[PDB]
Amino acid sequence: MKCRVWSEARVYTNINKQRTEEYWDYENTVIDWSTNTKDYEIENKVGRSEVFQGVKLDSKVKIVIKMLKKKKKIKREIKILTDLSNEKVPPTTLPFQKDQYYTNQKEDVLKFIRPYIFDQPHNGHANIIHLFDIIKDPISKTPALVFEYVDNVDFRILYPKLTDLEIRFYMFELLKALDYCHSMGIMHRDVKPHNVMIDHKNKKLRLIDWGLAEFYHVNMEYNVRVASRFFKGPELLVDYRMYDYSLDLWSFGTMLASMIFKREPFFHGTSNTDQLVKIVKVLGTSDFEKYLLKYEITLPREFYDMDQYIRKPWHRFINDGNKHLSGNDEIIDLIDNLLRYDHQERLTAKEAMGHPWFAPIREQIEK
Ligand SMILES: Nc1nc2c(ncn2[C@@H]2O[C@H](COP(=O)(O)OP(=O)(O)NP(=O)(O)O)[C@@H](O)[C@H]2O)c(=O)[nH]1
Ligand SMILES: [Mg+2]
Repeated sequence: MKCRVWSEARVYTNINKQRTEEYWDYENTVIDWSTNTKDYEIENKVGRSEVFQGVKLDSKVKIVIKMLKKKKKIKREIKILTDLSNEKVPPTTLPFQKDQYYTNQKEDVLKFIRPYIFDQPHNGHANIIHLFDIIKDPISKTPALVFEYVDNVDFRILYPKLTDLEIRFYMFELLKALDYCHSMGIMHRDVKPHNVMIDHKNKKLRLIDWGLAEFYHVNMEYNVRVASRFFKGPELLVDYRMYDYSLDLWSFGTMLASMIFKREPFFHGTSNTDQLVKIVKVLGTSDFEKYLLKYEITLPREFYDMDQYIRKPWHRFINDGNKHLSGNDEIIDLIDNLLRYDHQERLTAKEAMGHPWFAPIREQIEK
């Protein structure tokens, strides 16, 4: 055990004690690869694995084919995708039970319970991309995953078009997706715009790319070489291995800050080490030191001691180009409560969905 001070998820702590090996033991599965002799026609490349849009030959429905180049990780991705899509009664559709939600009973962790929370059933399960098939090329034998197709527009093209209310709408959809996967005992670990497909005309959002996702097990020390540099939480950068779902809320917050302040990426590190320095230059060294002390973290071998930086208030990122998005107190408070060094302090997905910034979206739900 690397960690000196141990940490547990504030919410959804015991999902993978509630659920058994049949649910989370991906090592002990055997993949039934289906040779693609007649099922899927590959058309054009949509991104990059290498990812193609194709067609189901029977129904003529568009699908996505993700060509894989990592055997254990493939089994994990498949188990996660199937666990998420196959759950008959998603937990997030049932009536809210606060005592089954706030499951970590440290006194110091209960102070982070917010006075607001979204306490209603929701359809976040429907925002998880669906895996349709597991195939091999009939000639090359290369393995691939077949998915639901989304008519996406790249975030760099789409996001500048979105109004304040539209950003609120889609970020609420993303939180619903994260609340669902967390309720299922899964951390996405690579939340970023490239992994969020949006079909704007249909107001459709799907969280994709579950290849870094992992099952949350209490006091497990995880690999910190996950996420993507610009969205990596401080826990990854300082090698605090006993992290949880709250990693995804950091990534969410970074994505949100980028959208609201029109600064992409928001924390633009030139290296792994510099990524942390870029975060500290905003959140400040004082709270950084308090965080290292709380968990008794020693920085990884690449790091000199952190220099002293005074916190940069969020309002300093406001300009005439972004004030239509950043010029209210609610968004600043939301961002501030997501981008915290201490993962325990961050809003959970339900708490974030309850935040005042989402009031206009919540008011339109009931029909
Ligand atoms: N139009 C469209 N594009 C898609 C769809 N699914 C994936 N893509 C494109 O293909 C890219 C890569 O898919 P992804 O599953 O993230 O593959 P990955 O290799 O695991 N990427 P990462 O480096 O983030 O781990 C996406 O960023 C996206 O641009 C889709 O349903 N529709
Ligand atoms: Mg991706």
